[PDB]
Amino acid sequence: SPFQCSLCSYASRDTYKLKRHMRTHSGEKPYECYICHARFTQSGTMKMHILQKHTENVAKFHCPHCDTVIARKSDLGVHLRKQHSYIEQGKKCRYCDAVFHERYALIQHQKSH
DNA sequence: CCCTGCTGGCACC
DNA sequence: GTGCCAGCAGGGG
Ligand SMILES: [Zn+2]
Ligand SMILES: [Zn+2]
Ligand SMILES: [Zn+2]
Ligand SMILES: [Zn+2]
Ligand SMILES: [Zn+2]
Repeated sequence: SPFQCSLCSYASRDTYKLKRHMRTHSGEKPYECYICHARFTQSGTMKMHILQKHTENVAKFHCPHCDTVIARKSDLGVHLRKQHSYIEQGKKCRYCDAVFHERYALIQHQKSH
């Protein structure tokens, strides 16, 4: 990684990667949504914007361990890691003595009180 | 450079 | 308290 950034410690082997990184410092947003004229730093981010808001018949992602539906697959990963990650020694209920080894089931029981 | 997944601020009303 | 959102960089090539 010979290409070194001038304003921070980021470095890369490709010129495209540094040109893209420089947008974080310059605040440049060269991509614009042709419907609401919203600006974005990267083109892939713009495609996700058009899909999630302006595109009809979108296929969201359903969680396998509960009934929550999520629009983005990456946000489903956050859900799985945050809500359904196993807890070796479960956390006690705030009200009663019930114990749960997954965060989602713990909150759903506390809301039942 | 397109595709992909991760990150943290922030509506939620 | 968490999904939504744009920001963001790595991988492959
Ligand atoms: Zn930099
Ligand atoms: Zn738009
Ligand atoms: Zn779930
Ligand atoms: Zn309880
Ligand atoms: Zn479980």
